[PDB]
Order: sequence, then structure tokens, then C-alpha cells
Amino acid sequence: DIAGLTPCSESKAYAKLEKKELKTLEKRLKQYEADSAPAVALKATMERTKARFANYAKAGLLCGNDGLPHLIADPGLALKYGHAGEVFIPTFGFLYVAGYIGYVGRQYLIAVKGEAKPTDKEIIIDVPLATKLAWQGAGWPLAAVQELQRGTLLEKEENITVSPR
Amino acid sequence: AHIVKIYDTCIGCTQCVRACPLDVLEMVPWDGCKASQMASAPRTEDCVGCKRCETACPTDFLSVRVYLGSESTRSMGLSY
Amino acid sequence: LDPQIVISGSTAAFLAIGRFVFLGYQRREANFATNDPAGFNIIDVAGWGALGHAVGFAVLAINSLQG
Amino acid sequence: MKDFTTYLSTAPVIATIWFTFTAGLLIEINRYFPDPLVF
Amino acid sequence: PFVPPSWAPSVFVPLTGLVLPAIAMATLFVYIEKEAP
Amino acid sequence: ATKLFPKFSQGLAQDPTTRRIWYGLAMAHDFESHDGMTEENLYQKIFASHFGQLSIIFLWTSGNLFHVAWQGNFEQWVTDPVHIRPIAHAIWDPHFGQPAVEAFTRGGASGPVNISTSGVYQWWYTIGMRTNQDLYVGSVFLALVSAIFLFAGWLHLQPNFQPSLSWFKDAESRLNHHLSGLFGVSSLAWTGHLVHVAIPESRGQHVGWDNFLSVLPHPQGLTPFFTGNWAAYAQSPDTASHVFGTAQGSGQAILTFLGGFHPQTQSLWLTDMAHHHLAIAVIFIVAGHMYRTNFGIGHRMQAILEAHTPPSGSLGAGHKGLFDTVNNSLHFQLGLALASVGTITSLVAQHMYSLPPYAFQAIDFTTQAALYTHHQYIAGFIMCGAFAHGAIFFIRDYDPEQNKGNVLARMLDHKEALISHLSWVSLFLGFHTLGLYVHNDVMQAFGTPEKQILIEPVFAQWIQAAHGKALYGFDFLLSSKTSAAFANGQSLWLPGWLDAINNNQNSLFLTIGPGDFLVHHAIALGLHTTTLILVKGALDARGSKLMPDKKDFGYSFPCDGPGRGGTCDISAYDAFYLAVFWMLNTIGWVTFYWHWKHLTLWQGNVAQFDESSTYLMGWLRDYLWLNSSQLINGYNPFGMNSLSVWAWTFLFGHLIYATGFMFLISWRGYWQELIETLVWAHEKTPLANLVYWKDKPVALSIVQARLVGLAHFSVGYIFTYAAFLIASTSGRF
Amino acid sequence: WLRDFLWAQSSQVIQSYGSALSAYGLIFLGAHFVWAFSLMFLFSGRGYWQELIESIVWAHNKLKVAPAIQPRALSITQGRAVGVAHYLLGGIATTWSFFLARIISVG
Amino acid sequence: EVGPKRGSLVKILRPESYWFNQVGKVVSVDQSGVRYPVVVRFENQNYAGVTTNNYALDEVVAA
Ligand code: CLA
Ligand code: CLA
Ligand code: CLA
Ligand code: CLA
Ligand code: CLA
Ligand code: CLA
Ligand SMILES: CC1=C(/C=C/C(C)=C/C=C/C(C)=C/C=C\C=C(C)\C=C\C=C(C)\C=C\C2=C(C)C[C@@H](O)CC2(C)C)C(C)(C)CCC1
Ligand SMILES: CC1=C(/C=C/C(C)=C/C=C/C(C)=C/C=C/C=C(C)/C=C/C=C(C)/C=C/C2=C(C)CCCC2(C)C)C(C)(C)CCC1
Ligand SMILES: CC1=C(C/C=C(\C)CCC[C@H](C)CCC[C@H](C)CCCC(C)C)C(=O)c2ccccc2C1=O
Ligand SMILES: [Ca+2]
Repeated sequence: DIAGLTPCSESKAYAKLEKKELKTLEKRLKQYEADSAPAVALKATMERTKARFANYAKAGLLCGNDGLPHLIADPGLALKYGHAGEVFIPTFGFLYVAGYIGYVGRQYLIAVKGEAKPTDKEIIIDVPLATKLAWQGAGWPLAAVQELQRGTLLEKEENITVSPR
Repeated sequence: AHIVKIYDTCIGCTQCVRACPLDVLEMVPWDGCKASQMASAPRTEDCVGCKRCETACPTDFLSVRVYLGSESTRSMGLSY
Repeated sequence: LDPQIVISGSTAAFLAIGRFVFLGYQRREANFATNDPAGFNIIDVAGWGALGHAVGFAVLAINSLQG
Repeated sequence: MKDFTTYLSTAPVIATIWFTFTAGLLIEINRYFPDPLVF
Repeated sequence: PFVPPSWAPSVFVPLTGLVLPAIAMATLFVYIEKEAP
Repeated sequence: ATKLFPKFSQGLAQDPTTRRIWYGLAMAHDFESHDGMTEENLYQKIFASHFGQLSIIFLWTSGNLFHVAWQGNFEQWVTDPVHIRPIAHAIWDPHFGQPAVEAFTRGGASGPVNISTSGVYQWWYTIGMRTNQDLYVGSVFLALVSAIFLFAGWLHLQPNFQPSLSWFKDAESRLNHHLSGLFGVSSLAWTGHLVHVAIPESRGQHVGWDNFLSVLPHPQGLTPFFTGNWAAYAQSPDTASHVFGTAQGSGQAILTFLGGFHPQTQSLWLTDMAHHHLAIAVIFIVAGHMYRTNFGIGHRMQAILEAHTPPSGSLGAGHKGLFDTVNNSLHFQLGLALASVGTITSLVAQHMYSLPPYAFQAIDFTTQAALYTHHQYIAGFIMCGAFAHGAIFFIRDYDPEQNKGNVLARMLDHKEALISHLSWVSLFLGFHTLGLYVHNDVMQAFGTPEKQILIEPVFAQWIQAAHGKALYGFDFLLSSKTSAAFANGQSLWLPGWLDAINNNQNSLFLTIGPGDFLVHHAIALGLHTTTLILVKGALDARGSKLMPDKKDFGYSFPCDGPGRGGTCDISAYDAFYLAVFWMLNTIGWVTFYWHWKHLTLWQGNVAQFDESSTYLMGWLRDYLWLNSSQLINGYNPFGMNSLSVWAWTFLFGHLIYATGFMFLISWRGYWQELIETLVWAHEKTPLANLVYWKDKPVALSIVQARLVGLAHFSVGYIFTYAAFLIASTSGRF
Repeated sequence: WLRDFLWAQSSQVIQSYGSALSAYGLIFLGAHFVWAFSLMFLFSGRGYWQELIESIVWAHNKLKVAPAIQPRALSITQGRAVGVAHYLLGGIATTWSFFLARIISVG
Repeated sequence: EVGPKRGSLVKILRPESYWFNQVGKVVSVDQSGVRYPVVVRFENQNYAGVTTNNYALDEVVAA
């Protein structure tokens, strides 16, 4: 559709690749008796291969002349043409998890900083406190906005060290 | 010869003088610090540039500073 | 478009606008003795005159392209 | 026991446990949802 | 037209890359080893 | 005692070791550091040095013209430029064996010769050169030009001819002349050559100093030019059936805007290039009348800069004090020139390959490859030099009090932010660009190529569509036949341009896919990382938290000793040294991409690059391993072929590259102790102890070793790739 | 040596993708990587890294995410030890992948 | 008794100091006329491993 690509569902190269892959697995399945554990394993890989080629096509992925799925990363083209589960949604999923890790770690460092030996709490992890922050990190995005709006997220330049210039 | 300089920040710890492996420094009477003594560099011609004095200097920033300069047989620490 | 007419008119127009309109602004921006009352020296003529020639040739050039 | 739990709270131990947990979680997911290319 | 003879390389290549280098190296080494009056 | 060399530094002249010889050669062009140096003498020395550089360049060009006219086959290549291989020069090696003589005998025989990959044959042919007499005369002229610049160099340094510092500081006058004359008049003179000689030669008419006056460039003469009927000059251009160099299909136009390429030569039209130089010549000549020199009109650069201050205080004092900052800093001036020339050099590489200006250049794959790689590597070194001089500027010329509140001082005030952000970008590109290649390699290894991450370069494809390419179906601007941008230019260049941009056999906007996406992010990784290293060096050149007084030690110093945790490679010079590795890595990636994409296009199977470029095993096996067979077979137990010199050079580069590793990994201390043992051995050896050294033998210095190692590393890098590039392209085509 | 040994016998490791020796191909590339990664430590000095860390520490200070345990560049000796380790690991692993893929295929 | 109070927290103003724009504790102020009488102790060590330094009255400010 976009970029002159073609649905994997209608690509002939996509179909030939699936046959090529299953024919390698079948050429090997022969040297073994039907119930032999080797045979069972090659069969389960063949079933997994058939499901992948079918699942990828059903997801409406586009395929290039190579017969391989290409991912659409433009938010505009992805939303208008049904390709948002390829890069857009993954982006907000990762950003949530990555911010989760960052906000929890920042909250931990801030908590241990007011202790007697912060350095000790960095080599020996205060597990109970760490677990508490780990659970409270689900609402980090709203907490990060509320900190950004109170002006408590950043540090005053006057309190940050710098070189002579 | 390398340029060795002492700064008013000197506290008269004498550590640089004890660390020097070529006797380029010594302690002279002074009135700027509590120790009433300040480091001096009267034999810089024998300095090689090891910078051990700077490693021994505990002030922030260093009170003794070495600037590598013209190279001689003594500056290159050559026994030949 | 008569070549002689286009250029001749173009040069005169720029010389006039530079002698009765932008002379003050240019002088202020500027922050060859001329007996001209507004002190329009020859170098000033060369400048505005050049502008006029360029604009004139441009008009004739595009007109020669017939559109 | 308190000292033993403090040793289990040491950076390397917690890292091994946390990374083993995270790796396991990802492996199991790919074991039940194989070949996940798109959402 | 501005064409050197066939022997040119048979002579120019030897001179430039062997003879001239030796002459250059000789004078250069002398100057460096020379000391200021 | 005090030796004579070097005369510019008594310090070095009083050094009793071998270091004096190395440092005397290494610090000869650093005039500012020479003993008794004054600003005026600094400028006069540079002025004379610049005349010396010009003399060398013109002799280099004269030398090139002479060897082609004396040992090459220009008069044979012109007859058949499609099948005749250009000769660079003859080979006279007495170490050669009879087989090697035969393998190197070619291009019309005439003895062993080297084929030329420089592209001068297509260049001189396009500019009207047709005979060895023409080449010979040009060689003489350029040799004469070299001698004049060498004399001018000598004279402008003699008394009564030594320009004053004020003359060197007359910025407004120098820029007016360089824009109007050096750039504008030169381009105008070139338009005259193209119209009076090159175009007639392309149409089969000889036009030389013998008949140029009795020959009319256009049948209507200059009447159209002075009457304003300029369009007349565009009437009747060469047709698609024009056989270059003959009147067959030849027109009469002198200035056109056809666009695209000549059908047979696959290069740009001479009439389009004549009109190009005429238009840019007019622009430059006008631009050269902007600054005030002596006639009461013009701009004062200081007044311009002083006026550019945002009213909201977003840029502090704006550009206040920058006039004097730039005018008094040659390092600042050199930093800008290198940064500009370096960017322009890369543009030359990108435009010359995509829009070939010389006839029969796009068919010479070897020359196309050589020119792009050569200019991209020279560009990389120049960019590195630009930042190096920016760091030197900050340490030697930057005066904080005279730049208080200005944009320059603001930069220093947020250097941590600038560096930390360049660090973040580099990290992101590195983790993701590497992660996607590795994911793809694992998917290829596990036999699942449909599972690899292949992001389409939609944003670039959208730009290509905008330029006319319809392969992507975006349908907009030049790709849309109902667009205004399409209609307005339909009677001008679009037709020729659209034909070329829609032809998938040239290099005009090649088709791009997921492989091109990954390599482009790799290029972005290299550009940001190399900039991070260079920028960090310039911003921290005057000081850091680890060394707050770095400015008192200068641009290049070994270190500050093992104290404070260790301070190896803390100087700004050390930053440049580290950046060169990243620059070579960047130009390596860019040149690999260009060569592989062209090798596949030239072979006629773009699919190979499209399917193998998405994983690094594909690059190693389908580009490096596969294209190295013929080269490594240049010489073997069964004999040798013309590719023997390249096989020998390929290995020669690997040796120099590895020799650099010794100066880069092993450090002085170890070597100094080894030499001391040798000094004992020489003095204790009978007869040998009779001869002695004038310079006490010592290990190379720390800074010297880093330079010698980087040089060996850089030379092997270039020699190895150059040997592989030429051999792979020439042997395969 | 380069042509008839390295280039000719590398065919097995470079063509192992899609088979059981595919791991040797991945390790062959991964080992070339670790070896090149060692050159960063072997050719550089801690003075440059310490300063770069200073600007990174600034960003962590600005967002109040700077660690109590002060980040420091590796010691000079550690820099040398890390470089040699990755050099030997990468180089020996590369020969390992080349040797095993080659021998198992043409054994 | 010139100088900041002992035990008080002050911010360093010496630009070349590792603790510039950082806060330390006033160990003691030398009433004798020494160039730098304020002894300040810091929790974070400098690159040399030192955690104390002397500063002039002007080089320090209550913070
Ligand atoms: C970050 C770099 C980047 C780049 C290079 C592009 C590039 C592009 N985007 Mg875009 N986009 C981006 C980020 C980017 N986008 C982000 C972060 C978002 C989230 C809001 C979007 C949301 C978006 C939408 C909703 C649309 C595009 C569309 C497009 C294509 C045409 C848009 C245009 O005219 O100019 C380039 C655009 C930008 C430089 C920035 C954002 C795009 C603008 C805001 C959309 C305006 C599109 C406009 C209607 C032109 C298309 C007309 C018609 C075909 C719809 C183009 C190839 C259009 C498209 O082709 O859809 C089929 C479309 O409608 N983008
Ligand atoms: C609380 C943990 C934490 C947080 C919130 C941040 C935040 C940030 N870092 Mg960072 N960093 C961290 C840890 C952290 N870092 C560690 C442990 C290291 C040593 C490897 C680094 C090394 C590092 C570098 C070299 C750089 C940053 C940079 C940055 C900034 C740019 C965004 C970025 O993340 O780049 C990417 C950061 C990384 C890839 C480092 C990954 C660190 C892991 C994933 C965090 C885990 C922390 C800890 C184990 C969790 C403890 C939880 C607790 C309950 C026990 C950003 C503000 C960049 C910057 O300065 O931009 C301005 C930059 O160049 N960091
Ligand atoms: C018409 C007046 C005029 C002209 C023609 C020149 C010309 C020149 N001056 Mg100059 N100058 C002038 C007036 C003039 N000056 C005045 C009035 C002053 C006093 C204020 C000065 C003060 C001055 C100084 C202090 C210096 C010069 C220098 C130079 C030389 C620059 C060297 C160079 O870069 O190569 C030539 C540069 C060009 C040809 C510009 C074009 C570059 C483009 C980017 C290349 C593109 C080419 C094309 C696209 C592709 C080519 C393909 C193929 C042909 C290869 C140059 C030849 C320098 C010098 O002395 O060198 C010896 C220098 O130091 N001048
Ligand atoms: C118009 C261009 C230009 C100009 C006029 C200058 C001018 C200057 N530079 Mg400079 N520079 C430039 C471009 C330029 N540079 C570029 C493009 C780079 C990036 C590579 C650099 C990088 C650079 C650095 C890092 C330094 C300078 C320095 C200097 C100053 C003194 C150094 C010197 O010249 O001593 C003499 C120079 C040499 C003796 C050259 C050294 C030998 C090298 C390794 C070349 C050897 C190659 C070898 C022949 C290969 C053999 C192969 C063969 C066997 C086949 C001087 C004022 C130095 C400085 O700032 O002063 C303190 C310094 O530190 N430059
Ligand atoms: C193949 C060799 C190699 C590699 C891979 C790198 C990589 C890198 N260099 Mg580098 N460099 C090299 C050679 C190399 N260099 C050489 C020879 C020199 C000359 C001495 C330099 C000089 C140099 C300088 C001066 C600088 C860099 C910088 C960087 C970083 C730039 C930011 C980035 O891209 O983040 C991307 C991150 C990666 C590519 C690493 C991938 C993540 C790993 C592999 C995943 C973890 C694997 C697994 C989970 C755990 C493995 C360990 C195991 C024992 C548990 C980057 C990581 C800059 C920097 O420091 O960044 C701020 C910089 O300042 N380099
Ligand atoms: C390919 C790279 C390379 C090369 C060629 C060498 C070569 C050498 N290393 Mg070395 N080394 C290297 C990399 C390299 N190393 C690296 C990366 C490291 C870091 C670990 C080291 C660390 C190291 C140490 C610690 C030591 C050496 C030592 C030596 C020397 C051993 C004695 C010897 O064999 O003398 C003979 C010379 C050769 C075998 C070189 C062959 C050159 C050819 C055959 C000669 C051709 C000459 C030619 C015709 C001249 C005319 C040219 C023309 C232009 C005029 C030797 C010259 C040892 C030493 O100092 O010597 C005792 C020593 O202790 N190396
Ligand atoms: C809260 C949080 C943290 C974050 C802290 C801070 C201050 C982060 C700073 C963010 C800043 C200053 C961002 C500045 C500019 C960002 C810009 C201009 C955004 C660019 C994004 C663009 C253009 C979008 C691109 C696309 C979208 C729509 C999504 C995908 O489809 C992919 C793509 C590229 C097409 C801490 C502490 C690191 C801890 C953790 C949690
Ligand atoms: C005095 C007076 C008067 C007036 C008079 C007059 C009449 C004046 C005028 C004068 C003039 C009459 C002026 C003019 C000028 C012009 C010029 C100065 C021009 C120039 C040109 C140019 C510069 C051109 C260039 C170019 C070429 C060459 C080529 C193409 C392109 C172009 C066109 C661009 C009056 C009565 C009012 C009053 C009283 C007195
Ligand atoms: C890159 C490099 C560095 C920088 C290298 C560093 C800082 C090593 C980085 C080690 C880790 C990544 C730092 C943090 C380790 C944490 C324990 C990781 C925790 C993160 C969780 C996910 C576990 C030097 O310090 C150096 C010194 C001397 C010569 C060369 C070099 C050199 O090349
Ligand atoms: Ca002719």
C-alpha cells in the first residue's frame, strides 16, 4: 500500500518464503521415525512457522519485494492505514515501562539520600523501601507532571557545581 | 627546565618537599598560614616533571603546580 | 518592450526613489563632493543607477522568454 | 539470619535475582506468545 | 611537443627516488647535527 | 651544546636528545609559538606560506597534465571513451619481473602503465581538451603560474613589499573582492570558456587561441544580450541524438535550463552548466558590493553584528564583541573556513556522483567510487581540523572580558547541557542501531528472515516523491501532475529532471528501503559521536572539574600526571586524536554504504543489497568477503595479474595499520627503559663504542607517540580501503 | 595465509546462518565486536572519560538523580586491564568460532 | 570571632574548587590573620580523595 509495498497476505515472495522454510524442516523430519522425539520437535516448529506466517499476514503487515514485513513508523500513515501496532503503540508501551524504572530509581535515590549513609544504601539495597516504590511507580506519569508543575523536579543552577569556564 | 610554582593556598604541609625525588623543593618561614611555613622551589633545574609533589599536595586546588617546559639531560632524567 | 525604453525608465525610477525617498534613510543607516542640494554624490548615482539597470534587464529578460 | 538477609540485599545478589525474574518473565511470555512482532 | 626522450624514466626515476634523496638526506643530517655558533 | 636546528625555538635547540629533531619538524608551522613572534610578522609569514601552497598546487596540476599528455592515451580515449581505459602514467620499475611488465602493459600497450581513477580524462574532455598539444600547453601555463606564486611569495616578504597588519585586518575590503572577483569574475570567465570553447568542442567545432576571435559563439552574436532578447540564446539546444564531440544532433543554444542529463554522456548539459556559472557569477559580483571600503556606501560588519541582539535577552549581548573576536583570531577564522570547506567537500561528493558533470563519468565505476571516497575522507579530516582550531581558538585567543554576555560566552555557560545532550543522542542511536542489526542477524541465523525489524525510510521516500520519484506513490509536488510546482516548471527543467529522477539506472535519488534506514542511523551515530568528542574537547579546552587551569598548559600537553585519580589524554589535542578514530569509522561506514549500493546497482541486482544490508553478516560476507576474491588473487602460486600492486598494497595497509597499534597500545616508559639498555650495550661493545651519537637516543614523547600511532593507523586505513575499492570495482567491471 | 587460510576457510562460519552452526556465525561477529570494543579502552585515557562523566553527572544533578556513590572513570591500570581482557576474549573467541564451524562442517 | 559559626553549613564560591556551588560544614575559622581561615568539611571526596579544604571568608556564604 504505502511506499509501493504490498500486503504480506497478497505477496507471492511471502508465500514462497513460508514454503521454503517448511521444506527445510520437512527434509529433516524424514530421517526420523514418526513418534521419535526428534520428529515431534520438528513438527512443533513447523506448526509454529505456519502460525507465524498466518498471524503476521492477519495483522495486516506490508511486505517489500523481498517478501518480508516492513514496519510503518510515521504516526500519520500508521493511524490512517491500520499500522499503529507496529511502532506507535509499542512506543507508548516502552515509554511507560522506561519512565517507570527511572521514576522509581529517582524516588529511591532521593529517599536514601536523607539517611545516615546513602552510599551504604546503594551497595546494600533497602529491599522493603525498594519494593514499596516499585509498586507506587504505576502512577509515575501523573506524579512526574505534578512535580514538573510544582517546580520540584529540577535543581536550582545555584546549587549545581560547574567548571571555571 | 620545567616551571614549578607555589601558590598562597600553600598550608605548609611539607608533603610536596617529602615527595620530591630530586630535591627541587624546601620549606621557608612564612606568615600567610597557621604552619608559619610555605613551600619554595629553588632547584627547579633538577625537576624532571614526575608531578609527585602535585599528587602529595592536599589543597583544592593544588598549591604546587608543575608546567613541563624545555627538556635537558636533567629534565629527561638521563643517566647517559 | 523597447530595450531603450525599459532600461531608461528603470534607471530614472531608482535614481528618483533614491534621491527623494530613501536618501534620508540610507544616510541615517550610513550613520566625492556634490553640488546637489540633497548631497546626492556620484557614488550614490552609480548605486541606484546600477539597481535600475539590473531591474530593467530582468524585465526585458523575462519578457523575452514571452511570459 | 539478619546479616544473611543483609547479604542477600547486596547489589550483585539483588541484580542476579531481579535480572533472573525479568529474564524469566520475558522468556515465559515468548513461550506462551511466540514470534511477537506487532501489537 | 614538450616530450622527454624514452630514456627519461631510465634516468629521471633513478635520480629522483635514490640519488636526490641521498643528497637531500646528507645536507639535512649535517644541518641538524650542526650546533649554533 | 646549542644546535642550530630548530632556529625558531632556542628551547628545542638546547635539547640534547633526539626529541629536538622530532619537535623541530612538528612545531615548524606553529608560528605563534616561534621565538620573537609578532602579530604583523605572523600575518606576513602566513601570507608568504599561502603563496607557497598555491605554487605547489599549480605544479601538481601541471605535473598531472604533462604525464597524461606524455605517457597516456588521451587522443585514443577521446575516440572511444566507453571501452578505452585512461592511463595515469608509465611504470619504470627495475625490480619488476618479465610477467609483471606484461600484466601492467595495457591501454594501447606502450609498456607497463597505471590506469587513471582520478577522472581528469572525462573532466578535460568535457571542458574541450581534445589533443596532447592542448594538454602540453596547459601544463606549461600552470607551471608558469606556479613560478609566479612562488616569486610573489618571495617578494611579498621582502622590504617595501611587506603588507602591514592593518592591510591584513581590512575585512570589508577583502570580502568584497573575494566575492565579486575571486568568485564572481572567475565564474563569469569560466562561462566564457564554456560558451566560446567547451560547447563548440562538444558540437565538433575546434575553437582555440588560433581562431577564437574569428569564431562566433552564437549565430546572432551579442545583439540578443544587449537588446535583452536573452531567450534567443536558449533557442535550438543539442537534441537527444547529439553524438558528443560532433555536429550530429548538435544545436546552437549557449545557455539553457533543460535539466536532467545528456542522453549519450549521461552527464549534465554544458549549456545548463554555462547558464549556471553565468547566474552565480552575477549573484557573486553583486554580493561583492555589500561592505563599505572607501566610497561612503556599504555595511560595517561590526555595526551589523552589534545590531543582532534579540530584544528579549534570549541571546544575552547577542553578537556584541564578535567582530573583534573573529577579526583578531586566525584560529577562529581557520575554524570557520575548515568547517565550511569540509561541508562543501562532502556536498561535492554527494552531487558529483548523483548529478555527474563530466561525460562518460558515470560509466567509469572505478573513477566514480574513487572520487566519492577520496572527497568524503578529505572532508572528514577537514571537519576534524575545524573543531581542533575552535578548541585552539578558545585556549589561545578567547578573551572572556571582551566577550562578556555574548553568544560565544553563553555557549561556555551551558557546555555541560550541550555535551550531556550529545551524549544522550549518541547513546540512543548506538543502542538502537546496533540492537536492530543484532536482532536481524539472530533472526537470519535462526532461519527466520520474516521476523527481522525492517523500518521503512518513509520520511526520506516522501522527500524523494516530492522531488518527482513516483515509485512510492505519495503523489505530491513534482510527483503530482496536477500540482502547481509541477505545472510552473513544466516548460523549464522538470521534463529532463523527471525523466532522470524516474530512471532507476542512474544514481539520481536511488531507491531506498529498510537497509538504507539502518545505515543512515549508523551515519547519524558517527556524526553525533565524533561531534560529541570534538565539541567536548573545545568546551573543556580551557578547563574542567578535574583540571580547572587547563588553559595554562596549552592545547597539546602529555597529561597532568597520575594524581587526582589519573589524567591521561585530558588535553583538547587528546580529544581531537580520539575523534579521528570516530571520523575514520564514520567515513568508513558512509563509503562502505555508497560502494555496496553502487556495486549491486552496477551488477544489476539491487535485491542483494536490499536483502543482505539488513544484517551485519550480510555486510561481512556479501560485501567484504565476496568482493575480495579477485584482489587477494592479484598474485598467487600460479602467477600474478595487473591487480598484483593492489593485492600487495592491500596487505601493505594492514601492516601499517597494525604497526600503529604498537605506538597506540604500548606507552613510553617501557620503551625508554629498553633504549637505556641499548645505550649501555653500544658503550660496552668494543669498536662500536668508537662511534658515538650527537643526539642522546630517547623514547618518543607521549603526545608524539599518539600522533605517530594515529598516522600509521590512518595511513593503513586509507591504503587498505583504496586498494580494496579500486580492485573490486575495476576487476568486477 | 590471508587468502588460502583466513578468506577460504571462513566460508563455513560466514555461511552458517539457517543451520546448527549459526551460533558460531553469531559468535564470530560478536567476537569481532568485543575485540574492536577493547580498542576504545586501549587507545584512550581516563582524563577524557572523567570530564565527559562530569557533564553527564551535571544532567543527573539537574534532575536530582545523581548517585551518592560518585561516578569515576576507571583507573589507568583498570583501563589497561579491561582493554587486554576484551582484546583476548574477542580475538580468541573469533578464532574459536572460525575453527569449530570450519572443522565440524568439513570434519 | 570573625568568620561563619562552627558546625554551620556554607556553600563554596571558589571557582577552581571541587565543591564549587556545593555545601560543607564549618570545622573552624582561624581568628589569626591567615589568608584562608575557614576550614570546611565535605561528605563527597574530591578527585584526590580529600574531604576538607581552607577558604577565605569571602569564598564562603551561609547556605
Ligand atoms: C518526527 C518527524 C516526522 C516526519 C519527517 C513526518 C513526515 C510526514 N508526516 Mg508526520 N507526524 C509526526 C512526525 C513526522 N512526520 C508526529 C510526531 C506525529 C504525531 C502527531 C505525526 C502525525 C502525522 C499526521 C496526522 C500526518 C502525518 C503525515 C506526514 C506526511 C505528510 C505530512 C507533511 O505534509 O509534512 C510532514 C509532517 C511533519 C514534518 C510533522 C507532523 C505531520 C503533520 C503535522 C501532519 C500534516 C499532514 C498534512 C495533512 C499533509 C498531508 C495531506 C493529506 C495527504 C492528509 C509526511 C511524510 C500526514 C500523512 O501523510 O498522513 C497520511 C498526516 O496526515 N504525520
Ligand atoms: C535512577 C536511575 C537513573 C536515572 C533516573 C537516570 C536518568 C538519566 N540518565 Mg542515567 N545512568 C544510570 C542511572 C540512571 N539514569 C546508571 C546506573 C548509569 C551507569 C551506567 C547511568 C549512566 C548514564 C549515562 C552515560 C548517561 C545517562 C544519561 C541520563 C539522562 C538521559 C536519559 C537517559 O536515561 O539516558 C540513558 C541512561 C542509561 C542508558 C543508563 C541505564 C541505567 C539503568 C537502566 C537504570 C537503573 C538504575 C538502578 C539500577 C535502579 C535502582 C532502583 C532502586 C529501586 C534500587 C537521564 C536524566 C545520559 C545523559 O546524561 O543525558 C543527558 C547519559 O549520557 N545515564
Ligand atoms: C579581484 C581581487 C582579488 C582576487 C581575485 C583575489 C584572489 C585571491 N586572494 Mg586576495 N585580497 C584582495 C583581493 C583579491 N584577492 C584584496 C583587495 C585584499 C586586501 C583586503 C586581499 C587580501 C588577501 C589575503 C590576506 C589573502 C588573499 C588570498 C587570495 C587567494 C586565495 C587562495 C585560494 O583560496 O585559492 C582560490 C580561491 C578561489 C578560486 C575561490 C573559489 C573556491 C570555490 C569554493 C571552489 C569551487 C570551484 C568549482 C565549484 C569546482 C571546480 C572544479 C574543477 C575546476 C577543479 C586568491 C587567489 C590569500 C593568499 O594570499 O593566498 C596566496 C590570502 O592570504 N587575499
Ligand atoms: C588550511 C588548513 C590548516 C592550517 C593552515 C593549519 C595550521 C596549523 N595547525 Mg592544523 N589541522 C588541519 C588544518 C590546518 N591546520 C586539519 C584539516 C586538521 C585535521 C587533521 C588539523 C589538525 C591539527 C592538530 C591536531 C594540530 C594542528 C596544529 C596546527 C598549527 C601548527 C601545527 C603545524 O602545522 O606543525 C607541523 C605539522 C606537521 C609536521 C604535520 C605532522 C605530520 C602528519 C602526521 C602528516 C604525516 C602523514 C604522512 C606523510 C603519511 C605518509 C604516507 C606515505 C608513506 C604513503 C598550525 C598553525 C597544531 C597546533 O594547534 O599547534 C599547537 C595541532 O595540535 N592542526
Ligand atoms: C567496536 C568498537 C567500539 C564500540 C562498539 C564503541 C562504542 C561507543 N563509543 Mg567508542 N571508540 C572506539 C571504539 C568503539 N566504540 C575506539 C577504537 C576509539 C578510539 C580510542 C573510541 C573512542 C570513543 C570516544 C572518545 C567516545 C566513544 C564513545 C562511544 C559510545 C557512544 C554512544 C553510543 O553509541 O551508545 C551506544 C551503546 C552501545 C553501542 C553499547 C551496546 C550495549 C551493550 C553491548 C549491551 C550489553 C550487553 C549485555 C547485556 C552485557 C554484556 C556484558 C556481560 C559481561 C554481562 C559507544 C557505546 C563516546 C561515549 O563515551 O559516549 C558518551 C565517546 O566519548 N568512543
Ligand atoms: C604489524 C604491527 C607490528 C609490527 C610490525 C611490530 C614489530 C616489532 N615489534 Mg611490536 N607490537 C605491536 C605491533 C607490531 N610490532 C602491538 C600492537 C603491540 C602492543 C602489544 C606491540 C608491542 C611490542 C613490544 C612490547 C615490543 C615489540 C617489539 C617489536 C620488534 C621486535 C624485534 C624485531 O623483530 O625487529 C625486526 C623488525 C621487523 C621484524 C619488522 C619487519 C619490517 C620489514 C621486514 C623490513 C622492511 C624494511 C624496508 C625494506 C625498509 C625500506 C623502506 C623504504 C621506504 C626505504 C619489531 C620490529 C619488541 C621490541 O621493541 O624489539 C625488541 C618489544 O619489546 N612490540
Ligand atoms: C519523568 C521521567 C524522567 C524524564 C525527565 C526529563 C526532564 C526528560 C526531558 C525531556 C525533554 C526536555 C524533551 C525535549 C524535547 C522533546 C521533544 C521535542 C520530543 C520529540 C519526540 C518526537 C518528535 C516524536 C517522535 C515519534 C512519536 C510520535 C512516537 C513514535 O511513533 C516514534 C516517532 C519518532 C515517529 C526521568 C527523570 C528521566 C526518569 C524517568 C521518568
Ligand atoms: C545632476 C542634476 C540632474 C540629473 C541629471 C541626470 C540625468 C542624472 C542621471 C545619471 C545616470 C544616467 C545614472 C545612471 C546610472 C546607471 C548605472 C550606473 C548602470 C549600471 C549597470 C549595471 C551595474 C549592470 C550590470 C549587469 C551587466 C553588466 C550584465 C547583465 C546583468 C546586469 C544588468 C546586472 C537634475 C536635472 C535632476 C537636477 C539638476 C542637476
Ligand atoms: C569507556 C572508557 C571508560 C568509561 C568506562 C566506564 C565508566 C565503565 C562503565 C561500567 C558500568 C557500565 C558503569 C556502571 C555499572 C553499574 C553497576 C551498572 C548498573 C546498571 C544496572 C542495569 C545493573 C574509562 O573510564 C576509561 C578509563 C581509562 C582508559 C579508557 C577508558 C574507556 O575507554
Ligand atoms: Ca580544440
